[PDB]
This record gives sequence, structure tokens and C-alpha cells, in this order.
Amino acid sequence: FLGFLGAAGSTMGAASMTLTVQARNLLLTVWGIKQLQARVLAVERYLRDQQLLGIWGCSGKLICCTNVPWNSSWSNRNLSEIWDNMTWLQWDKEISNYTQIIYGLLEESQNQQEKNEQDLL
Amino acid sequence: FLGFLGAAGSTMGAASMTLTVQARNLLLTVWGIKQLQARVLAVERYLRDQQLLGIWGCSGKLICCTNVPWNSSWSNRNLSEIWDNMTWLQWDKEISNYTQIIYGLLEESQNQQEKNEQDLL
Amino acid sequence: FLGFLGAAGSTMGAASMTLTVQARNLLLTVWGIKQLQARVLAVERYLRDQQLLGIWGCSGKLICCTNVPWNSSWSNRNLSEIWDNMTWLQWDKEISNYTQIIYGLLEESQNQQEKNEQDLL
Amino acid sequence: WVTVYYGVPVWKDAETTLFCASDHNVWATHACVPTDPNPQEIHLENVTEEFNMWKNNMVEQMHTDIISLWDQSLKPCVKLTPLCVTLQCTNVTNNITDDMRGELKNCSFNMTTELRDKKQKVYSLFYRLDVVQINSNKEYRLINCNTSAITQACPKVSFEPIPIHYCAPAGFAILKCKDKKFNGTGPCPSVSTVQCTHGIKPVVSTQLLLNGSLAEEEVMIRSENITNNAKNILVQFNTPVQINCTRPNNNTRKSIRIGPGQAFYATGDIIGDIRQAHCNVSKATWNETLGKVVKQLRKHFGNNTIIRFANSSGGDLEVTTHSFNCGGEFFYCNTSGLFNSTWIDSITLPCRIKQIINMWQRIGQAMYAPPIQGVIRCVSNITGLILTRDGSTTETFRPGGGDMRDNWRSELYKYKVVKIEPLGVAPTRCKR
Amino acid sequence: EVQLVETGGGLVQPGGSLKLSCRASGYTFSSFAMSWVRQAPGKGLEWVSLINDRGGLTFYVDSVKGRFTISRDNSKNTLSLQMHSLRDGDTAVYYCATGGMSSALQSSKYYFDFWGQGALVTVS
Ligand SMILES: *[C@@H]1O[C@H](CO)[C@@H](O[C@@H]2O[C@H](CO)[C@@H](O[C@@H]3O[C@H](CO)[C@@H](O)[C@H](O[C@H]4O[C@H](CO)[C@@H](O)[C@H](O)[C@@H]4O)[C@@H]3O)[C@H](O)[C@H]2NC(C)=O)[C@H](O)[C@H]1NC(C)=O
Ligand SMILES: *[C@@H]1O[C@H](CO)[C@@H](O[C@@H]2O[C@H](CO)[C@@H](O)[C@H](O)[C@H]2NC(C)=O)[C@H](O)[C@H]1NC(C)=O
Ligand SMILES: *[C@@H]1O[C@H](CO)[C@@H](O[C@@H]2O[C@H](CO)[C@@H](O)[C@H](O)[C@H]2NC(C)=O)[C@H](O)[C@H]1NC(C)=O
Ligand SMILES: *[C@@H]1O[C@H](CO)[C@@H](O[C@@H]2O[C@H](CO)[C@@H](O)[C@H](O)[C@H]2NC(C)=O)[C@H](O)[C@H]1NC(C)=O
Ligand SMILES: *[C@@H]1O[C@H](CO)[C@@H](O[C@@H]2O[C@H](CO)[C@@H](O)[C@H](O)[C@H]2NC(C)=O)[C@H](O)[C@H]1NC(C)=O
Ligand SMILES: *[C@@H]1O[C@H](CO)[C@@H](O)[C@H](O)[C@H]1NC(C)=O
Ligand SMILES: *[C@@H]1O[C@H](CO)[C@@H](O)[C@H](O)[C@H]1NC(C)=O
Ligand SMILES: *[C@@H]1O[C@H](CO)[C@@H](O)[C@H](O)[C@H]1NC(C)=O
Ligand SMILES: *[C@@H]1O[C@H](CO)[C@@H](O)[C@H](O)[C@H]1NC(C)=O
Ligand SMILES: *[C@@H]1O[C@H](CO)[C@@H](O)[C@H](O)[C@H]1NC(C)=O
Ligand SMILES: *[C@@H]1O[C@H](CO)[C@@H](O)[C@H](O)[C@H]1NC(C)=O
Ligand SMILES: *[C@@H]1O[C@H](CO)[C@@H](O)[C@H](O)[C@H]1NC(C)=O
Ligand SMILES: *[C@@H]1O[C@H](CO)[C@@H](O)[C@H](O)[C@H]1NC(C)=O
Ligand SMILES: *[C@@H]1O[C@H](CO)[C@@H](O)[C@H](O)[C@H]1NC(C)=O
Ligand SMILES: *[C@@H]1O[C@H](CO)[C@@H](O)[C@H](O)[C@H]1NC(C)=O
Ligand SMILES: *[C@@H]1O[C@H](CO)[C@@H](O)[C@H](O)[C@H]1NC(C)=O
Ligand SMILES: *[C@@H]1O[C@H](CO)[C@@H](O)[C@H](O)[C@H]1NC(C)=O
Ligand SMILES: *[C@@H]1O[C@H](CO)[C@@H](O)[C@H](O)[C@H]1NC(C)=O
Ligand SMILES: *[C@@H]1O[C@H](CO)[C@@H](O)[C@H](O)[C@H]1NC(C)=O
Ligand SMILES: *[C@@H]1O[C@H](CO)[C@@H](O)[C@H](O)[C@H]1NC(C)=O
Ligand SMILES: *[C@@H]1O[C@H](CO)[C@@H](O)[C@H](O)[C@H]1NC(C)=O
Ligand SMILES: *[C@@H]1O[C@H](CO)[C@@H](O)[C@H](O)[C@H]1NC(C)=O
Ligand SMILES: *[C@@H]1O[C@H](CO)[C@@H](O)[C@H](O)[C@H]1NC(C)=O
Ligand SMILES: *[C@@H]1O[C@H](CO)[C@@H](O)[C@H](O)[C@H]1NC(C)=O
Ligand SMILES: *[C@@H]1O[C@H](CO)[C@@H](O)[C@H](O)[C@H]1NC(C)=O
Ligand SMILES: *[C@@H]1O[C@H](CO)[C@@H](O)[C@H](O)[C@H]1NC(C)=O
Ligand SMILES: *[C@@H]1O[C@H](CO)[C@@H](O)[C@H](O)[C@H]1NC(C)=O
Ligand SMILES: *[C@@H]1O[C@H](CO)[C@@H](O)[C@H](O)[C@H]1NC(C)=O
Ligand SMILES: *[C@@H]1O[C@H](CO)[C@@H](O)[C@H](O)[C@H]1NC(C)=O
Ligand SMILES: *[C@@H]1O[C@H](CO)[C@@H](O)[C@H](O)[C@H]1NC(C)=O
Ligand SMILES: *[C@@H]1O[C@H](CO)[C@@H](O)[C@H](O)[C@H]1NC(C)=O
Ligand SMILES: *[C@@H]1O[C@H](CO)[C@@H](O)[C@H](O)[C@H]1NC(C)=O
Repeated sequence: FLGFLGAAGSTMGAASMTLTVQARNLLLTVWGIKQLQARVLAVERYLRDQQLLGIWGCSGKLICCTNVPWNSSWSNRNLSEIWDNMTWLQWDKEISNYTQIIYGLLEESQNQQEKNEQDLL
Repeated sequence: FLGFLGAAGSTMGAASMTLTVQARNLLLTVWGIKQLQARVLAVERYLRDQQLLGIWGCSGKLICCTNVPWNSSWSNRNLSEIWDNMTWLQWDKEISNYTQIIYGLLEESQNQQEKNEQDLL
Repeated sequence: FLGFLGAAGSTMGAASMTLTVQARNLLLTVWGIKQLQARVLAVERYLRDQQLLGIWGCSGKLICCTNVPWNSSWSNRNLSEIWDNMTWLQWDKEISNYTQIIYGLLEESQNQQEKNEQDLL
Repeated sequence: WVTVYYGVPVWKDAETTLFCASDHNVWATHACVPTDPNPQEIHLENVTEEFNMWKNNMVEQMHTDIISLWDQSLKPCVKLTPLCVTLQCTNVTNNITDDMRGELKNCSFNMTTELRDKKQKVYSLFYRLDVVQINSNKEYRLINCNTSAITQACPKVSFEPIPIHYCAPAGFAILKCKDKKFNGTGPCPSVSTVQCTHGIKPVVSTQLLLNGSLAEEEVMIRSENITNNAKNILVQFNTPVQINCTRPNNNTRKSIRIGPGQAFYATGDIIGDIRQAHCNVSKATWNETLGKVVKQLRKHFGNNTIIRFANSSGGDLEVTTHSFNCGGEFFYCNTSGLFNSTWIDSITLPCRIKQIINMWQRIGQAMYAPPIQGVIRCVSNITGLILTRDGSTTETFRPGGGDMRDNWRSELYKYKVVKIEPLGVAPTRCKR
Repeated sequence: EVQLVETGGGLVQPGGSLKLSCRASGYTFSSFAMSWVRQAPGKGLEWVSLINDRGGLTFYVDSVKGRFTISRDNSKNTLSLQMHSLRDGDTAVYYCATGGMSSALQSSKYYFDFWGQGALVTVS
């Protein structure tokens, strides 16, 4: 089918089947420095996202189901609109202002279960 | 016992007990650039293999058991020959032409179970 | 509350609730080389610790419960002293001489269960 | 309810460092990544993206990269410091036509030798634009002597504008707008993702854009603000106009040793007749082309408006003329024969030649262009114009230029660089 | 308007096997989960099996768990149910129905929206 970003205009539930397509595309001394800086940055950006998935308990996954409830104030829409009408670019704009709140909540719930799992052992 | 690559001449099942031995060995401005390029490359190569294990569902493992059947056309041999007679260098030559097919199948089966696991939750 | 290293003077069990605080802080051509070397090193140090957690079976976790027994010769103290009186800086000094022994044991027990888990499948 | 996805096809505008790739150059030689023989392009269905060619930092990057590469290619070459001497000059009158009477000067001077103890008397030909009369009526100095050091370009490095492909680093992507009739700003449909840009030739010129790409259907007028007379108008042709330029003088070159391992390349006597350099533009083609340009200008200025073309305003030769580099020599051609009309064989444009070149718009770094032996003939495509509007029933357009960024903006207008942001969250209906 | 049409044999011996099938039309087949429900000759309804819209997940009632297979083919718009072993207690009308589950990225159902007319199976 289409490769990298081919699903960009597709709906969210049509997309999200192509997650490995995008994940794999994230990987004279003056020209040397410019190229190394570009390569070092690609590595650093990749690792920051991986660390973040790790602290949320989603390490090694592309689709991670969490234990944080959705607040209707973040987006009062049903699943039919979100997954069948909207694209990911549109969604990202709609909930931009709630991203940091959601991220904080994801970290907190992982810390709590990580500890509960120790008490049960 | 022997360290890095010590098991190279050993059979596949004698080897594969030494996986941590090899895994741990993967980690004037002109000399500066040459050394940084070597270090940056070592990091990039390491991360590509880790990403690949991740999309196959083998993150965090050295021995990963998958859900893809073996096609006898890739190598029509039994377990006794593969694990007790052959070395890993010999095996790699024998199935070189099927590596990309196998990798594609591993990615596909992970995508399918990753989705089934969401439907069950 | 306090941020990075804020818990440094806290006891071990008061600390160890702040693990994500510290984990997130680990991330003219001559000035170019100096800065790149600092950035490349930060990446390499991060990855060595992650590889090590991986071979011990603790990938993706901040608190990992293992299957290696504690030898009283490493530190003959009870849990009350270790978790309620001591700080992590004090503890690190107390068991510095046993760190490599413990690390070797952690690798060995993971290799054994990684293999047992294959036989059971 | 909250679920986390990684690998989500989302992006944001971004500014990054792009690297060069390509299939004895001034620019890209071995410090350039070999290209992919089968590069990818992915059409994005249902994607509308906003582009703005006037805010495109790929242009600023290219400008910086070509200047830096230019300098690195002069750095190891011969310094001509010993040449800034008093010259004794007379006129070249041997078989000189009227068109060049007084254009070439025959100058003698006392040059250094391999040995510090000895001097040599040598002579060479210079163009009048390369020298300044001082004081003794035959005494001259080179034009750059009171301004800057001059170096000689190494005569092994060509100036041929071999194309460069710009490629994005991982985590970034280049989006291409394929919408025909795209005027440089606003949204456009028909967006595709590419690994790298097409090959863009770093052709350096003023007034007329040479050897670039063509418009897909019709002549297009692009500007930052079409009603602002302080802004330039870039005109892209949908058909080329062929232009043939030449220096019809059989030159010879001589090497003067000036030091232990260094030599100056001087122009020797001209073989045969001496004639003026010039460029030929087919008249009918130019007239048809200009036809199309006016038809499109009227869309912005009125279809009952009188549109006049006029030659350039006064100022520095580097701006008022059509500058280009061909065959290894720098030409300054007079375009008043192209821009002289109300509304809308061959047209011959006379040209001047210089040896001392101040590149870009810098002061302090001059270069000497070694002469080229034999006769130079160039054939190239005019692919567009840079116009400035002079300004209630009529408008006057004149040739403009000199700011090299306008010559790259015309090729990079289709590209945008974005950053990929693979994480996202959404509600779903599952629970860990 | 949608239709579900059950086909398949209606008379078998105990100890044998039987395949039933259900052709669907009038809706996107691939968008719905499907199931089979039995109607005993003189009693009520019983759920037997459920299959996911993609065909990857199947569920069974314990009484047929080691005997029946539910399968789906989204290219032909059909379901099938393969019975094995067969008991006298399995005599029933077998209804093809649309519904039963959900796809976790859309609203849940947990009810049956459409029913076919049912194949009658008698075990002798
Ligand atoms: C617009 O594009 C056209 C073509 O796409 C381009 O014209 C080309 O210019 C080059 C350089 O002037 C021409 O190549 C030269 O042809 C002469 C013919 O006698 C040769 O002698 C030259 O070789 C000498 O110089 C070389 C420099 O490295 C040496 O390596 C060599 O040994 C010789 O010394 C050289 O081949 C080329 O033929 C034309 N192309 C065509 C089709 O005529 C034009 O210049 C571009 N316009 C602009 C303004 O850039
Ligand atoms: C270098 O010498 C040139 C030539 O004499 C100077 O340029 C002239 O400056 C006068 C100032 O009134 C102008 O009228 C002339 O027309 C200029 N000549 C040319 C050819 O442009 C130049 O300014 C001198 N540079 C410095 C730094 O003194
Ligand atoms: C430029 O001037 C030089 C002299 O400075 C001319 O060269 C001389 O030409 C006469 C003609 O017979 C020769 O006898 C001399 O020996 C030449 N001198 C040298 C140093 O070679 C030269 O021809 C003039 N060039 C032009 C184009 O007029
Ligand atoms: C460019 O070429 C034109 C055409 O040959 C030159 O035009 C001449 O300019 C002088 C200046 O007053 C006029 O008296 C002539 O009548 C003009 N000729 C024509 C045909 O118009 C023009 O000067 C050249 N430009 C430069 C800067 O040299
Ligand atoms: C001037 O423009 C023409 C038209 O674009 C160029 O000729 C084309 O070159 C491409 C190269 O692949 C061919 O596919 C086209 O068929 C050519 N067109 C024609 C009509 O032959 C021409 O090469 C350009 N000249 C220069 C000097 O670049
Ligand atoms: C683009 O929109 C049309 C609208 O019907 C849709 O059918 C098509 O599949 C969309 N493109 C992609 C890649 O889904
Ligand atoms: C949902 O968000 C609002 C503010 O946007 C907050 O007051 C409310 O408590 C949140 N819901 C829950 C369950 O925390
Ligand atoms: C739920 O989906 C229906 C479909 O028409 C839509 O009208 C309704 O507004 C949606 N719910 C919300 C909260 O918007
Ligand atoms: C969302 O998708 C459904 C699918 O039938 C369609 O009917 C509905 O009109 C779509 N809504 C929008 C806003 O496109
Ligand atoms: C996000 O913040 C901007 C700031 O002005 C605001 O305009 C926008 O509406 C906010 N988004 C939402 C979804 O409320
Ligand atoms: C090398 O081959 C011999 C053959 O018997 C075998 O015994 C020996 O163990 C092999 N080497 C290693 C490292 O196993
Ligand atoms: C095994 O490989 C052959 C081709 O090498 C292919 O035709 C066959 O279908 C494969 N087996 C399976 C189960 O796909
Ligand atoms: C299975 O092992 C035996 C051992 O002698 C060998 O002869 C036989 O050829 C093997 N099977 C295959 C498929 O080669
Ligand atoms: C494989 O190992 C077995 C172990 O007994 C041995 O008998 C057999 O000959 C070996 N085959 C080869 C090809 O070395
Ligand atoms: C792999 O491809 C090469 C190409 O010539 C072929 O010779 C070789 O036999 C192939 N390997 C196998 C196992 O078929
Ligand atoms: C510092 O020591 C005092 C001793 O009582 C303790 O109460 C305090 O909480 C300690 N600081 C931190 C950060 O815990
Ligand atoms: C504990 O350590 C001592 C040496 O410090 C060692 O002899 C002893 O065997 C260890 N205990 C166990 C269970 O291995
Ligand atoms: C256990 O805790 C008590 C608390 O007073 C302490 O006295 C005792 O020494 C501890 N055990 C060890 C092994 O030190
Ligand atoms: C350890 O904490 C307990 C808590 O009650 C305290 O009583 C004890 O004195 C502390 N020991 C030391 C050495 O501080
Ligand atoms: C660790 O080794 C040093 C070396 O002198 C020794 O002094 C120290 O006591 C050792 N630590 C322990 C806990 O035994
Ligand atoms: C002019 O050209 C002719 C061509 O042969 C040549 O003989 C003559 O000497 C030239 N005149 C001068 C002054 O060089
Ligand atoms: C050279 O020709 C120009 C033309 O105007 C004249 O003014 C100048 O005096 C001539 N020079 C000599 C040295 O004859
Ligand atoms: C070269 O130096 C001599 C020294 O007397 C001088 O006469 C002569 O004019 C100089 N040559 C030139 C061209 O200035
Ligand atoms: C370019 O197209 C956009 C599309 O809306 C338009 O707004 C803009 O004014 C156009 N540019 C000019 C110079 O008219
Ligand atoms: C275009 O130039 C005119 C000239 O004054 C100015 O008023 C107008 O605001 C400019 N357009 C924009 C978009 O700023
Ligand atoms: C330009 O046209 C004139 C007309 O005679 C011709 O002589 C001349 O050679 C042409 N120049 C070029 C570069 O073709
Ligand atoms: C340029 O030269 C070509 C032949 O190389 C000729 O056909 C063409 O007409 C010339 N163009 C002009 C404007 O003379
Ligand atoms: C340009 O084309 C127009 C079309 O009517 C014609 O009248 C005019 O004379 C042409 N100009 C030249 C220079 O051929
Ligand atoms: C200019 O062209 C437009 C195109 O629709 C036309 O409506 C308008 O009347 C024309 N103006 C004149 C002065 O003819
Ligand atoms: C433009 O044409 C006029 C005609 O009088 C001439 O005087 C002027 O110098 C020309 N300008 C240029 C830059 O050639
Ligand atoms: C400009 O057009 C006028 C019209 O009479 C003509 O006389 C003049 O020579 C033209 N100028 C040039 C430079 O061709
Ligand atoms: C230049 O003159 C030399 C003298 O023999 C001749 O061989 C050469 O071909 C001439 N060059 C050209 C381009 O005519």
C-alpha cells in the first residue's frame, strides 16, 4: 500500500494499522559537524519518546491500553466521530491543550500500579 | 569460559547460552570527527536492532518465542541437525535468502495480536 | 514537591517514589566537537544502563523485583534500618564492594528462567 | 479509556539541518551523500497543507551552504598579493573592432620570481573594468588594490552548476506541493512526501533566471505582496527561451611563475581579430514569451491597464546588467534590448567581461578568474525573470536582482520541511 | 434492509459432523461481530458461539467448547459453524445473528441486532 505518511489523510481508525511504517522512519569538518548534529539529534529524539513510553508502562508496544479514564472536558465526542470521521492531524489540534495533563496522569497511574505490584509479590 | 565470540565454532544449541556475551559488546578536529562518527554509528546500529525486536514483540528478550510457523522451504532440516550439528555461521549462510521474508512475517503476526489484545480488553 | 535530587537526603523508602524525577534528567568546530562528545556520551551512558536492565529481565521498569536471594554477608541489616533510616547515598557506600557480585547473579538467574520459559512453551 | 499510540502520522512545521546528496567542483564533490537511484515519493490522499515560499528557511540554508562551499574552494589557491603593483598600460589596437576600442589594455609590470633576489618584467592583457588609472598617464593599478586581497581560482576546479539534492534527516520529512497554479502561499491539495528534493542547480545570475525548471501549464507570477512596489516579482515561464552567448576571441594563456610553487595565469596576445562578447535571443520567441507574461500580469493589475517594460535603473554593473558565469568566464550583458516595449532575426545583447570578481555582495574577498583559452560558446535556457514594478493607468516593469536568494526561492517554492511527532493519545474503549 | 440466510444439512447421526453456513447481505459484513444462537424445539434460546469482526477471536459456550468451530470469511460475506461429534441434546434451530460483541474502538453492543431464520438440525 502507501508507505510513510500514506495514512495521513485517512481516518484515525483506518490509520493506526500503519504504525510500524512511521515508527521505522524515525531511526570540511564543518560539514562533518552539521551531519553529526543531525544524526545525534535523531537519536536523542527517539530515546526521549521511548523513555516516556517506558515510564507510562507502554514499553515495547505501539498500541498501549492504559488505566487512566478519559475526561469528557478534553474532548466531548463519541468513538464514532473520533475513530471514523477524524484524522490524526485534526485530532492533534483538537486536544493540543490537554496533552501535558494527560501525560502527567499517565505517569502517576503507572507509579501507583508499579508499587501495588510489588506489594502483591 | 571463553568470552566474546568464543562460541562461534560451537553448535547452535551449545552456543545460544552465551547471548549476553555478545550483546554486551555492541554497546585535530578531523580525528574528532572520525571517532564521533564511529561512536554515533555504534549507537544507531544498536537502536535499529532494538526497534526491530520491539515491533516483533520481543522487546527486552534475548530468546523470543514467536507465533510464526516455520516453512519447510526455508530449510528442510530437523531439529537434530540444526541445533546439534550446525554452527550459527553455517546457518546464517543457509537461510540468507529468506531473512527478509521471515522478518516481514514476524512484523505481521505482531500487528495482529497487538490488535486482538486490545479487543479483549 | 522538590525536583531533581530533592530526595537525596530522604530515607530510602521515602525516596524511591521519585524515580521518574531522576530518570527524566538522564535524557569554532572545536566547540562543536566538545558539545557533541558530551551529547554522545549522555546517550551511551543511558543505553548501557538500559541494556543491563534488559539482560536482568527488568526492561521497562523502574522497580524490578528479581529472583535472587539476598546474602546476609552483603549487608546484615533488617528492612527497618535499610528502608527507614538510611539514605541511598549511605547505602551505596555500604554495599559498594558487592555490586559486581550482585550484578553477576542477576544476569545468571535471568538466563536460567529465560530458558525455562522456552521449555514450557 | 485513555490509550497511547506510537507511530501516528502527525507533523508540525519545523526548521532543521538538511544534508546534501548527489548522483573538482566548487560546490558538491566528495563531501556529499550519494543519492538513491530509485527515490521515493508518496502521494498523500486528502491532505491539505499550508505553504509559504517567502518564509521557507530551506532558502536561507541553501544560501549559506553555497557561500561556504564557494569559500572553501578558494582557500587553498594561489594568493595574488605580488600582482598589486603599478602597471604601465597602453591600448590594444591590433585588429580591434570599433565596438571594443579602448576595452583591452596591454599592461607591463615588475613581478616577483621563484627566487627572492630577482624580479621579472612581464606583461598581460586586462579588461578596462579590471583596472584603475592612477596619477604617468599610463599608470594603472588593479581595481581591488585599495579594498581587498585577491586570490586566483584554482584552474582545475570548474564552476559548472552540478545539481544538489536536499534530503531530510530521520524524524523529518519534506512535503512537496504538486498543485499546478500554486502561487507560493496559502493551502494546497495534492501534497506528496519525498525523501529529497529534485536536483537543483546552483546557477548564479541576475535579471534572467537560467536553466531552471518550467511552469507546468502557464506562465506564473509570484510575489510576496503584489501591491507592494518594494517587493520583487518572480516570473516563471512555461516554455524556455533559448539564449546563445559567446566570447568570439581566440585567447591564449601564459603561466608566470611568481614564487616557489605558485603561478599566475595571464592572458596573452589574442589570436585573430578582436570582437565584442554577446548573447543572442530569438526575437519571435522572446515576443511570444513576453506576450504570455503580460497576459498574466493583467490578472493583478487590470485588463485595461497599460503595461510597459523598461530597462534597468542605474547602479552597480553587477545589478544593472545580466550577470552570469559560463565557460568559466564572467559576463555582464546589457538587457535593454529585451525590456523595451509597450505591452508586447534575433536580439543581440552586447556583453562585458571581467576577471576580478567580487562574489555575492561581499567586500574583502576578491577572486581572479584565470582566463580561458580558445573561444567560448554557451547555450542556455531562460526559464524566468526577476521583475521590479516601477510605480494611474499604466505600470512599468524593469529587470531586478542581485539578491541570490531569489534564484533559489524559485526552485524551492514547492518544498516544506516538517517534523514528525509519533506519539498521540485518544479515547478508546479498553482498560489495561 | 439486511438479510442473513442460513443453509446447511438438517439431519445427522450422533457421532458424526455437520457444517452450517450463513450468507449475509445488505450491510458491511466486516464491520460486525457475529454469533450463533440455538432454539430448542420446545424451549428457549441459548447462546453457542461468537466470532470477532476480523475473525481472530472466537468464544464458545462450555457445552460445545471442545466440539464446535466458528469461522468467518469476510471476502464472501459468510459465517460457518462446523459441528463435530453431535449429541441428541444438540437438536435445535440454529440462528445466524449479527451483534454480540464490539471492536473496542467503537460503541459496544452486547446484544443481537439482526437474526436469520435458522437452519434446523436434528440429531438421530
Ligand atoms: C545551462 O545548461 C547548459 C547545459 O545543460 C550549460 O552548457 C554547458 O556548459 C559547459 C561549460 O561551458 C559545456 O562544457 C564545455 O564544453 C567545451 C566545448 O569546447 C569544452 O571544451 C569544455 O571542457 C573543458 O573544460 C572542462 C572543465 O572541467 C575540462 O574538464 C575539460 O578538460 C576542458 O578543459 C566543456 O566540456 C557544455 O557542453 C555545455 N552544454 C551544452 C549542451 O552546450 C550552460 O552553461 C548552463 N548555463 C549556465 C549559465 O550555467
Ligand atoms: C578605491 O579606489 C576607487 C577608485 O578611485 C574608489 O572609488 C571611487 O570613489 C570616488 C569617491 O568620490 C567615486 O567618485 C568614484 O567613482 C569611485 N570609483 C569607482 C570606480 O567606483 C574607492 O572608494 C576606493 N576605496 C576606498 C576604500 O577608498
Ligand atoms: C603588448 O605589449 C607587448 C610589449 O610590452 C607586445 O609584445 C611585443 O610585440 C613585438 C612585436 O614585434 C615583439 O617584437 C616584442 O618582442 C614583444 N614583446 C614581448 C615582451 O614579447 C605585445 O604584442 C602587445 N600585445 C598586444 C595584444 O598588443
Ligand atoms: C545598453 O544598450 C543600449 C542599447 O545599445 C545603450 O543605449 C544607448 O545609451 C546612450 C546613453 O544616452 C543613448 O544615447 C543611446 O541612444 C542608446 N542607444 C539606444 C539604441 O537606445 C545603453 O547605454 C547600454 N547601457 C549601458 C549601461 O551601457
Ligand atoms: C531547455 O528546456 C528544454 C525543455 O525542458 C530541455 O529539453 C528537455 O530535456 C528533458 C530532459 O529529460 C527531455 O526529457 C525533454 O524532452 C526535452 N525537451 C525537448 C523539447 O527536447 C532543454 O535541454 C533545456 N536546455 C538546457 C540547456 O537545459
Ligand atoms: C480520501 O477521502 C475519500 C472520501 O471518500 C476516501 O474514500 C479515501 O479513502 C480517502 N483517502 C484515504 C487514504 O483513505
Ligand atoms: C475532568 O476535568 C475537569 C477540569 O477540566 C476536572 O475538574 C474534573 O475533576 C476532571 N474529572 C476527573 C474525574 O478528575
Ligand atoms: C455521538 O454520535 C452522534 C452521531 O450522530 C452525534 O450526533 C453525537 O453528538 C455524538 N456525541 C457527542 C458527545 O457529540
Ligand atoms: C462520519 O462517518 C459516518 C460513516 O457513515 C458518516 O455517515 C458521517 O457523516 C461522518 N461524519 C462526518 C462529519 O464526516
Ligand atoms: C488551546 O489554547 C488556545 C490559546 O488561545 C485557545 O485559543 C484554544 O481554544 C485552546 N484549545 C481548546 C481545545 O480549548
Ligand atoms: C570443536 O570441535 C570439537 C569436535 O569434537 C568439539 O569437541 C569442540 O567442543 C568444538 N569446540 C567448541 C568450542 O565446542
Ligand atoms: C511456504 O513457502 C512457499 C514458497 O516458498 C509458499 O508457497 C507456501 O505457501 C508457504 N507456506 C505457507 C504455509 O504459507
Ligand atoms: C532428520 O534427522 C535424520 C537423522 O539421521 C536425518 O537423516 C533426516 O534427513 C532428517 N530430516 C530431514 C528433513 O533432513
Ligand atoms: C550430528 O550430531 C550427532 C550427534 O550424535 C552425530 O552423530 C552426527 O554425525 C552429526 N552430524 C554431522 C553432519 O556432523
Ligand atoms: C540465495 O541466492 C543466491 C543467488 O545466486 C543463490 O545462488 C543461493 O542458492 C540462494 N540460497 C538458497 C538457500 O537457495
Ligand atoms: C531531613 O531530616 C529531618 C529530620 O527529622 C526530616 O524530618 C526531613 O524530612 C528530612 N528531609 C527530607 C527531605 O526528608
Ligand atoms: C553468601 O556469601 C558467602 C561469601 O560472602 C558465600 O560463601 C555464601 O555461599 C553465600 N550464600 C549463598 C546462599 O550462596
Ligand atoms: C533489626 O532491627 C532492630 C531494631 O532495633 C535492630 O536492633 C537489629 O540489630 C536489626 N537486625 C540486624 C541484623 O541488625
Ligand atoms: C530509624 O527510624 C526509627 C523510626 O522510629 C527510629 O526510631 C530509629 O532511631 C532510627 N534509627 C536511626 C539510626 O536513626
Ligand atoms: C570495600 O573495600 C575496601 C578496600 O579497602 C574496604 O576497606 C571496605 O571495608 C570494603 N567494604 C566493605 C563493606 O567491606
Ligand atoms: C590582423 O589579422 C591578420 C590576419 O592574418 C594578420 O595577418 C595581421 O598581422 C593582424 N594585424 C595585427 C596588427 O596583428
Ligand atoms: C585608449 O582608448 C581610449 C578610448 O577613449 C583613449 O581615451 C585612451 O587615451 C587610449 N589610451 C592610449 C594609451 O592611447
Ligand atoms: C621595473 O623596474 C625598473 C627598475 O628601474 C623600472 O624602470 C621599470 O619601469 C619597472 N617596470 C614597470 C613596468 O614599472
Ligand atoms: C496566492 O493564492 C492565495 C490563495 O488564497 C491568495 O490569497 C494570494 O493573494 C495569492 N497571491 C497573490 C499575489 O495574489
Ligand atoms: C501589501 O503592501 C501594501 C502596501 O502598503 C500594504 O498596505 C499591505 O498591507 C501589504 N499586504 C499585507 C498582507 O501586509
Ligand atoms: C548573433 O546573431 C548575429 C547575426 O548575424 C550572428 O552573426 C552571431 O554569430 C550570433 N551570435 C551567436 C552567439 O550566435
Ligand atoms: C543557438 O544555437 C542553436 C544551435 O546550436 C541554434 O539552432 C539556435 O537558433 C541558436 N539560438 C539563437 C538565439 O541564435
Ligand atoms: C510581438 O507580437 C505582437 C502580436 O500582435 C506583434 O504585433 C509585435 O510586432 C511583435 N513584436 C515583435 C518585435 O515582433
Ligand atoms: C477582465 O477579465 C475578467 C474575466 O472575467 C472580466 O470579467 C473583466 O470584465 C475584464 N476587464 C476588462 C476591462 O475587460
Ligand atoms: C536604460 O536605457 C536608457 C535609454 O536612454 C539609458 O540611458 C540607460 O543607461 C539604460 N540603463 C541601463 C542600466 O542600461
Ligand atoms: C526601444 O524602442 C524604441 C521604439 O522606437 C526604439 O527606437 C529603440 O531603439 C529601442 N531600444 C533598444 C535598446 O532597442
Ligand atoms: C586558436 O588559434 C590556434 C592557432 O593555430 C588554432 O589552432 C585554434 O584552433 C584556434 N582556436 C579556435 C577556437 O579557433
